[PDB]
Amino acid sequence: MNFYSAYQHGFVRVAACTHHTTIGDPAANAASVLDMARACHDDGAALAVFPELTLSGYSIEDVLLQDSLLDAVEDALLDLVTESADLLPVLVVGAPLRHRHRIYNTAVVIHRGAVLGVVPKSYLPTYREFYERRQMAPGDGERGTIRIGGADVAFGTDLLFAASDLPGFVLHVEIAEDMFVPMPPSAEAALAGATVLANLSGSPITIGRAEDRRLLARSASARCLAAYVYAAAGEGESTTDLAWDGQTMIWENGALLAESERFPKGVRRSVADVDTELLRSERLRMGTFDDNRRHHRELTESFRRIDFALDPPAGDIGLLREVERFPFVPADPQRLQQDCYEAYNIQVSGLEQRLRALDYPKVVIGVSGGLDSTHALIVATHAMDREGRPRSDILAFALPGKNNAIKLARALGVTFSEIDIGDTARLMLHTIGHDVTFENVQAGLRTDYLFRIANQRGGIVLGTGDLSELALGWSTYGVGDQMSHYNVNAGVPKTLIQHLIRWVISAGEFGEKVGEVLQSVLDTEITEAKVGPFALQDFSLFQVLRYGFRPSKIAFLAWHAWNDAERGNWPPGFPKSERPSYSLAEIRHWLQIFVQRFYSFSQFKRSALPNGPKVSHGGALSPRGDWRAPSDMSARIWLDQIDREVPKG
Amino acid sequence: MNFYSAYQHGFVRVAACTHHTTIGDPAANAASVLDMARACHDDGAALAVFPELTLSGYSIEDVLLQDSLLDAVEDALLDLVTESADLLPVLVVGAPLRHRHRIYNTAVVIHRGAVLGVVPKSYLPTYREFYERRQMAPGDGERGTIRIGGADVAFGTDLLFAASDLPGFVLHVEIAEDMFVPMPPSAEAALAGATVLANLSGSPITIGRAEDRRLLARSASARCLAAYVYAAAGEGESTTDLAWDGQTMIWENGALLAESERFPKGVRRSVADVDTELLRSERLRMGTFDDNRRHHRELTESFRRIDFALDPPAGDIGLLREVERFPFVPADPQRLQQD
Amino acid sequence: SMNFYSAYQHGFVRVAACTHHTTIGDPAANAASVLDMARACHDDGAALAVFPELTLSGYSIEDVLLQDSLLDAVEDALLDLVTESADLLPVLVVGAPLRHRHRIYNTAVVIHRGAVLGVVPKSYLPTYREFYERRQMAPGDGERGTIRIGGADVAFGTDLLFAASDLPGFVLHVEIAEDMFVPMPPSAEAALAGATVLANLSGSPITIGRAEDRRLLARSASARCLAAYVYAAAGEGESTTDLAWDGQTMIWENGALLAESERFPKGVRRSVADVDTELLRSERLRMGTFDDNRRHHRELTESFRRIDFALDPPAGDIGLLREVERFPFVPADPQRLQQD
Ligand SMILES: Nc1ncnc2c1ncn2[C@@H]1O[C@H](COP(=O)(O)OP(=O)(O)OC[C@H]2O[C@@H]([n+]3cccc(C(=O)O)c3)[C@H](O)[C@@H]2O)[C@@H](O)[C@H]1O
Ligand SMILES: Nc1ncnc2c1ncn2[C@@H]1O[C@H](COP(=O)(O)O)[C@@H](O)[C@H]1O
Repeated sequence: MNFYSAYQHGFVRVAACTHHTTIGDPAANAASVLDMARACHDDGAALAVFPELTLSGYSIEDVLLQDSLLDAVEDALLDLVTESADLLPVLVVGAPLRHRHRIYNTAVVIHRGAVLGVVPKSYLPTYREFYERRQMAPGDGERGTIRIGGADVAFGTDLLFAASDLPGFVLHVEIAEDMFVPMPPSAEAALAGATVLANLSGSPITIGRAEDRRLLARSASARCLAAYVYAAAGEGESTTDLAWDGQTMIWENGALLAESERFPKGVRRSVADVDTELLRSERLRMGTFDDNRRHHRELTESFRRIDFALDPPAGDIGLLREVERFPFVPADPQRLQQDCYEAYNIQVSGLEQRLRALDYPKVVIGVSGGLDSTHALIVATHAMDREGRPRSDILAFALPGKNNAIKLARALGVTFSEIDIGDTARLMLHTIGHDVTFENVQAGLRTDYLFRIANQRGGIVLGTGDLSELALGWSTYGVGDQMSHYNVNAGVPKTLIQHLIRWVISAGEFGEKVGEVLQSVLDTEITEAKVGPFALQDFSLFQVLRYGFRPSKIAFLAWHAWNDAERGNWPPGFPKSERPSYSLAEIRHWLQIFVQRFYSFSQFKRSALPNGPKVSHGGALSPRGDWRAPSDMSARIWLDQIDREVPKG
Repeated sequence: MNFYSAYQHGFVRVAACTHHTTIGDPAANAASVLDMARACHDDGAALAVFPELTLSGYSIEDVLLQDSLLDAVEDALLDLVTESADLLPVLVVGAPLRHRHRIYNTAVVIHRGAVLGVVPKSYLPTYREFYERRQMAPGDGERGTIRIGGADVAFGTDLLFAASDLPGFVLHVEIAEDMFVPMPPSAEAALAGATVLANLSGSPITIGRAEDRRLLARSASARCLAAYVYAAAGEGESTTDLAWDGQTMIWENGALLAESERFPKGVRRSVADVDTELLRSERLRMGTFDDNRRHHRELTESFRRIDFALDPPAGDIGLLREVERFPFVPADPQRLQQD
Repeated sequence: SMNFYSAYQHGFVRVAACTHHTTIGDPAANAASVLDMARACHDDGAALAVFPELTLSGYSIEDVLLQDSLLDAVEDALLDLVTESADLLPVLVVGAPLRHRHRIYNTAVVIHRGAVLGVVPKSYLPTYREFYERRQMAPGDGERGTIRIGGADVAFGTDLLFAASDLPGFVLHVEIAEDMFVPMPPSAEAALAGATVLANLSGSPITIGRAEDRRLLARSASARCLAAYVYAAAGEGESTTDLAWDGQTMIWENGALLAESERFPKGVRRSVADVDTELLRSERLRMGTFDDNRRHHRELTESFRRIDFALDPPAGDIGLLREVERFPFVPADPQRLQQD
């Protein structure tokens, strides 16, 4: 396999194009279409979607009904078809075409010298600035075939274009207004199998219309678990009564992959790599999507599937896609602030319920001065404040076997104390006739003490292990830090914890002293890679937990995100000395370790897990929630996948 | 005519309510529901929507299948119904109810001492943190009636509640996940006539989920030329594995009318005046909306219409709505800069 | 003319229910255990080998079913089996989580002589008590059409019958686990439509009393449907994170037990018996109300698709794997004879 090929990793390269309109002149429009299609070809694109009525111009009104115009459209369309014999991408071009009694506003799907199909718009707006029913017939409910340059090709609203060599790429095409009705053609097509939804739009621009386009194309892509590819008309449409902004965009399951300049001068393309496996993975898991199809089975079974062989380029053509380094930590500051606010309120409100339900016990917690336990102590305080409970009901414990610990505790005003576990550990090690056991005897005694104090003092022990530690099994099982009465960090990955502390500092409601101590914790602690860098492990974890991607796909994505520290954006709080870049060899190394630990070694530790709230849309690792898996399984197949598919460096 | 009455100008006052959950304790949830409904009444609201499985709590898992729990839900539901005899608004309350072989995740629509109908959730998520098909049966495709405290009332995914004195107020009710599938019950109901779409949600909060809720309730309300009234569960749900933010919101044709504080302490309501005439005017003009109905005629004609008489307050009750001085000039600077 | 000592020439069909060694999360290993047992079934001249539910992945792996590498490994392993089957006599019925359309299905792949004859999805997916199947997998009830497996379109759905063109008494229908437990099981419509041999691939974690439940339903099925019922459960290797497994296999014929293997074995086990297709044929010939029931459910029963294959069984003496009592009227079992 070619590890550097995006097509081999389930990517399909898609283009939404806005061309130069010459109204009433089809050979000129076709010439602009052919030039852009040659570009999309050179880019290795599999699909190029153009605007509504591309070949005539959308805005020409009664001129659509003129024989010379209709004639010119056909001649021009047939030239394109002939040119397409040497073009890689499927071309979706607009054209007013005669069929039966009337003209239809259609999209012609073209590929390698043939017309695969012809799709008519279903809903024809005839209100406000729109007059479509005057010239054109509604396509909804039309089936059968249409004759185009001596051939009978599929015609109708029921068409799917499936790539026979790219099973994840199934195209449905709709037109403009089609996407705006309560029950759009594209939603039935997704149910029926379409993974990529194209929209050819005219869409005269008005104040606020761009926002409407986005709301509907975006919600469509999220509801239908699909890529949505959208192209509007720009320069060259008539301005007798309307203006045009040439907007193009590409959405994937709710996220913007690419958009182009509004009101540009000259032609514009959006070009993105759509991840078909991502779409595949979400449909695999969201069972109610398939339930919805089954409930509309007669609607969804009637589609006709037109097959074509794409034969994409096999080599390295890069990756036109933003792969963030931190799936759990958005590089956008407004976004990361939102996530922090939510993470923190999740942790707190979760603990508050546990406390209310237990009639407000004391809170017992081991504070080591580390990131985790610090953040947990902050969470616990805010919870007790919100519930109108004295901060002295928090029992924080230093359990040496740092100063930041006692300082924070003193600053917050919780009840602080120290218990030296060393003698108890000595006694235990001697009694046992005594490395893992030595480490573990201490970690165990910590938990054992806290538990007994909780019994003694009417409290509950607060766990502090984080999501990355759960994932990797980096904890001490049962009698050890893995165990507690309620774990507030169980759902937060290590990569996020530091930003939550930053957020608490920046908000500043604990006051300046607490602020300074927390800041000190930060400065001290960012200065256990037998399990590798947490940045890479949190990366793999997201891919595995959310999408179940194979290891070679995970390596490809990580390498694209991490291999060059100059490219892509870093979240806030990463000074340049801490902007590592990783080689393929390194990614490959830590990934072998990740699959071994994640799929084989660690599950038993997750299997007997204390209560705590899920936090990230990435998922959590509760065996009662997002991750059900055997405690007694080998990881051989994952390890073998890496062996065979990921290059050594 | 009373010129100062919102109801006489085609407004309908609507409330999305997040109550205090006491898991496993129906009479306590009912008491929280009754208190908020009495508030919604005092405000002259016509509609009060509560969160998914209001009466039992959404988060209780196999406890849903315990007879004493199911029994307590019924008793509590029937007490509410009796109390509603003196309440103005239509109450939409969640309840696990037994019907035929199983329990359904349902919304009970209650009005002035009667149950107008019972709507079961259609799509039951059984993935990630959701386990709903384990305890509860899918309601998609169910019609007929259900027996509730000695009476046969309409049961199913095909119901429309039409105010006989307020023609612009036609209610459809769906539940949580129903709004997230490619072809939601509420989209067919809008084509068939519903102007106000209610959603009872549980919706454990996760990073980014609040944005997903908004994207889907908003696009719904825009595509369906309707008001969309949404209530999520908050304080009191179990935190064994999840947390809850109590979010409530009301959308009208793509615009936010009202939302309440996330993660509140105590109960919260969004209350807005919905402009039924604005909805009516947009449907009047967008022909392709009606074309879409005609194309799905067998789907859209099969709805059952349950009529009720609202009898709203006739006097001045103010106007719970932001009316901008300059329809053409947004007061929000980021907005105006865009325009 | 004929070979009087050949069981095949007297209307017998040799059938095998196999419980293989599960290696959870490891399709190539399960496939190797499957191939070894199938080679044995071949040597025994068997016409049919039924394996346990989700054979190729392991039944108990939960959300691991949703992992691309696992789904990918299953496909590869399945296609290898198919290639090996070119030299195997028996039709192989193997379990596999397969992707189709939006989801994965819990399916049985029917394989014969180098081709996939058909792919059958479980219809009813238990999601209660210790079972969580709807979370990972889609219900197969009401699915028809085809599925693409290693470059070919093969029949897919709950409406399939596999008919031996040279052994008219041998018509196979396949269902899965829970399918046999609902008031109106796939296999009862399939019997009405023609099926003489009903296969069941089972996972079936063992609980106190469950083996008695399995028997009561497989046995009453075989009696009500006038058919052979061939049943295989999962054994050693399934995860014991929450469940245990007994590996039970059994073969029933019109209400009678022809063979069962050792519960909780160490190592792989097979039930192998000679099914008497003429006996089944003779009972159906005479019980008119069986055919009246089919006529009353004609639209249900006429819709099955019939996939034909040529078995070409061994012609020689291969013994007779069947208890033939000396005294049809006098049971050898004392408790039974006392009753009589
Ligand atoms: N599948 C399975 N089912 C049931 N039991 C299984 C098992 N696999 C191992 N075991 C047993 O479980 C035990 C091994 O697990 P465990 O006892 O947890 O210990 P183990 O994972 O071997 O070691 C703990 C490691 O975690 C590190 N650690 C400890 C504490 C805190 C942190 C931190 O960074 O916060 C890190 C520490 O450096 C050490 O390397 C053994 O008794 C083993 O026999
Ligand atoms: N030296 C220490 N003093 C107080 N608590 C500690 C100490 N070491 C570990 N702990 C507690 O045990 C947790 C995990 O232990 P570990 O990661 O093994 O050092 C910490 O987050 C604290 O809650």
